[PDB]
Amino acid sequence: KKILLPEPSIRSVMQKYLEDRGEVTFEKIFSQKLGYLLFRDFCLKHLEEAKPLVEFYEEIKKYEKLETEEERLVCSREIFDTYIMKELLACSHPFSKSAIEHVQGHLVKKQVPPDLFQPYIEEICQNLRGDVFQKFIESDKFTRFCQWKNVELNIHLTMNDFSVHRIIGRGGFGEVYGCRKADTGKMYAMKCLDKKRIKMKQGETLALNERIMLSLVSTGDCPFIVCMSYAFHTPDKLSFILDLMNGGDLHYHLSQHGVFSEADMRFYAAEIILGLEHMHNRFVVYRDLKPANILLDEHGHVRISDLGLACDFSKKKPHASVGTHGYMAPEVLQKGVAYDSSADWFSLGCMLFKLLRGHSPFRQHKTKDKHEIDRMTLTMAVELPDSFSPELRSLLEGLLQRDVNRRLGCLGRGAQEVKESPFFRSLDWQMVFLQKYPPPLIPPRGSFDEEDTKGIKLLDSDQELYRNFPLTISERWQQEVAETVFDTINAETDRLEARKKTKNKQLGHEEDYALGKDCIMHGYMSKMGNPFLTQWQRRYFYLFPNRLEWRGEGEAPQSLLTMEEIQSVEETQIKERKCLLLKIRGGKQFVLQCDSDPELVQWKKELRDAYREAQQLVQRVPKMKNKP
Amino acid sequence: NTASIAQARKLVEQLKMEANIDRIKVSKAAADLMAYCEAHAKEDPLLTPVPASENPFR
Amino acid sequence: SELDQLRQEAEQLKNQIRDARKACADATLSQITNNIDPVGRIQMRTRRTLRGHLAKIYAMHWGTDSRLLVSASQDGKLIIWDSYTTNKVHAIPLRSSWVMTCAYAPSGNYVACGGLDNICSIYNLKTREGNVRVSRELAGHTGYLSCCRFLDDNQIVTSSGDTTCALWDIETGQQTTTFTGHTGDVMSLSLAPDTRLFVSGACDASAKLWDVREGMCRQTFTGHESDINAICFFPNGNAFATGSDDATCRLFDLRADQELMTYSHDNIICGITSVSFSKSGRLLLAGYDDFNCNVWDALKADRAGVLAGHDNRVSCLGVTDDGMAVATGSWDSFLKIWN
Ligand SMILES: COc1cccc(OC)c1CNC(=O)c1cc([C@@H]2NC(=O)NC(C)=C2C(=O)Nc2ccc3[nH]ncc3c2)ccc1F
Repeated sequence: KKILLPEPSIRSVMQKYLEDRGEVTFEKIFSQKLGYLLFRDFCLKHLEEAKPLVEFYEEIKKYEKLETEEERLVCSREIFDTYIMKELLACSHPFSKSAIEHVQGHLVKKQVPPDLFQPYIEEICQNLRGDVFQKFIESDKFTRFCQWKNVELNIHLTMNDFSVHRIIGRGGFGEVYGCRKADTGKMYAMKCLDKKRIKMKQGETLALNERIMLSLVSTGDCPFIVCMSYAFHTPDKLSFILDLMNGGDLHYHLSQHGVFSEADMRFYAAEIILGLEHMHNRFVVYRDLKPANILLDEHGHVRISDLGLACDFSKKKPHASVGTHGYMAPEVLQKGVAYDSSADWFSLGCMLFKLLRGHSPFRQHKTKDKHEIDRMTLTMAVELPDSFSPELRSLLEGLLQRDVNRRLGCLGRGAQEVKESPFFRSLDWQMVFLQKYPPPLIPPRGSFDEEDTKGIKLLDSDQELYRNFPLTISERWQQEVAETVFDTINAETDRLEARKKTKNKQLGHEEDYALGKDCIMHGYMSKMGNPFLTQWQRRYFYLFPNRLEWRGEGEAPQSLLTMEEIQSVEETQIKERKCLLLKIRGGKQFVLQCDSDPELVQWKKELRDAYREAQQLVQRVPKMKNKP
Repeated sequence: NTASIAQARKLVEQLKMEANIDRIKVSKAAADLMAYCEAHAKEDPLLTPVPASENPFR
Repeated sequence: SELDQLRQEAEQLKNQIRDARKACADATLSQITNNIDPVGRIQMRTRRTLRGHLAKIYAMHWGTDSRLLVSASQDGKLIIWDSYTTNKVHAIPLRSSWVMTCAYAPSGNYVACGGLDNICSIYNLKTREGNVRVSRELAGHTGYLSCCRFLDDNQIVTSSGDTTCALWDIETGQQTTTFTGHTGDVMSLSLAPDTRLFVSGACDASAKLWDVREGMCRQTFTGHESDINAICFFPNGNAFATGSDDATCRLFDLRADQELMTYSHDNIICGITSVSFSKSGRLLLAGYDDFNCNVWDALKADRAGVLAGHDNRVSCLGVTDDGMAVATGSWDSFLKIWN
């Protein structure tokens, strides 16, 4: 119960699985976290031509992250002297005149912005895209890539993959627990929705939607949204694996601490804006923005969580009234009336109002009167206490201005407009992004439950709506792995292999069976052997164009099928385990179970391909065909 | 191909080489075959089986 | 029209040839051999069984020492057996899986094989270092390699699905002569004993006599109603035997330029895959697609024996230069040695 890489034989199947899909390009592999990790270990260590470029790529990357102008003058000088000037002095600069002239001219003009060396980035890439990329694919490092991908593409999760701890949240449809993914150690929240409790209140779309919204905003590694790394289910429950925030929500803390000062509110609004930006940039509106959907982490920084009621406007834009009551904008509440980014900006207003003065600006005197709060928000701006400074005042009237085309954010530059308010004149927005500001509130350290309400049924027509819920966010998993077990699993697996090569220059068997012939694809599968018994035996298989050979450990192959014999190749279930079912001419049957979904997919594909070609070929060769 | 004038001519010239060879009577050809077989039947293990003694597969 | 003129001239020339042949038909082989004694029955029984190929067998050839033989399989290998011991001397993984023919050279130094790769590949058996490598890849054919036979260790002859046969210079891999004239895939070839002529059998139902050195076709025999799959010279170079999908073998005399005999029976319907004469010529053995090999009396036409121990097609057979034995190879993964 730790990660276990497959042996390198896995390269035969994976390299073809990927190639069919178009994934063996510099663009696609380099932009993967573990992909970049491996390709650079290869360049730096196992090739003296590429090392310079990658070392150069990394220095420039480090340069982008420098916070101060002081720091960038010092560094830009270092880089230019080391990767540019010196290379020209010894005639080994494979770059544009244009690229040198970009930098040269900036530097003597003492100009140093973070995107200074951007034009080298494209050109370093072009210099790696070609020969180095093909030589990488030759290497054992691409083998290692295939091994890690086999695992990625073979993830199936169950509550057992997690060590579940205590409740940290709850709503209509279920609970959130904190937890630890056993695999890697990494800590997470696990949301768990009861499918029965869903069916009843009749919101399957809503569960489905949260997943689809998460999946749009979860790449990018955004510190201000609570994002998804995985999603799976059981007969009974849905599961979201989300970012862990165990400092509670704002609703709680507001009631704990009281209303917030402006300087303390300034902090919450910054961080929240940046999350809104992110979502809006991915063409997503949240709609239900409110203190209770702002979770605080362990130090005080906040995030927007719970994308249930969020919505995509990349094509059709929403018209319908959704959200809580003194945070819904006008254009929201007018059914028929369309909207987008607009409403969040409004809500932000009401939300920020509520943190200062204790209740929604449209919830007059403890009233619990929906249609009242509705109708006043529709056609009345609000006397904002004399105590609000002009700047906050300006901000709120900018945000809450009823007409969408005279409102802050929704004048065609988005979050940028809001960042430019006088209210945030004192803030540096990169330091907000970097979470360098001190949060007001540090959450202090550590019978809501559900009575069994309904005797309801869960049919095959129910579980079909959640057919497409399960998913993994690749960038999340790779990142998770990169920073936990990637190095130790890599070296352990290096030893495991280097030892088995030593044991084969002893035990005899070396000269590789697949090589030199017309072998199409090899790898492990299992078959039944004993007909009367039916247990699975693992063997190493070899697909040739006119036959399928296998062998046990030690001796070379003593059995096979011919492509000629095979009539059909289809999926089948055995012990709730997806297998391949080969039907053979005699009326016989042959069953194959593979060790990972990519292998099932590829073996099915190449088997089908092989036998169709073999049969179309053989029926035009008189000495080979069947005769009547 | 058969539309080819060169092919038709090649073919004709071939049937010429085949039409103008020396032939012998079948009566004749048949005898020389029969003759050969007799001349060599005592040399031919499948025709008259030889005992375990000389035959390598026993 | 001159194209029309040449079409008649070829039609009248076939007639000229038809009449010239009938004019020699003064008697039959069956008349001429009427009073010579029968053969008895041929007690032939499995001696050895060569166990190893993991799939269908397509072809085999005896070495001249009457002891070793190469065989070619769906399993992608040549196997060189010592038939005395049943010991494999060499097992050879081919580079293409689609092998279809093979041949032991007379010196015992080389074998060849080939198939859907359209290549004749020469393997060398003992190199200086002493192990088995591809010494040449004879390329040029535009269709499958159907058969091939060495003249010696430096020239070889091949037949193909491209309808041609060819002569090669192994040292240089050049296609020195090219034998055209067939109009269907060529299936089989047989060398005369002098090696100055050879015969081919084709899917056009015609067999042809060729002169190696002068590169031309001297004679065309016909009468089969279907693909000729196999061909073999009578031991004195003066006639040959053919096998076909029509369920008959035939004997054609070279000097009489025509058919002398049909070997067939009403209760044999499957086609023939392979043919060989016994040493003296008296016995014509044929491998059949009903799992048996038949022994015919070449001179009389009576069916004289059966070799029956294969559960699939007999794809190939062969007699040794010392007349002592018959190999039969089969779609059932096995060779058997009979006498
Ligand atoms: C999930 O389906 C939708 C979809 C749309 C609206 C909607 O509200 C009625 C719902 C129902 N939501 C819930 O049932 C639900 C709601 C909550 C909490 N209630 C709430 O209003 N907001 C929030 C933020 C809840 C919550 O606590 N969520 C949460 C998420 C990720 C986390 N990481 N670390 C802690 C943590 C906590 C917890 C669990 C839940 F299952």
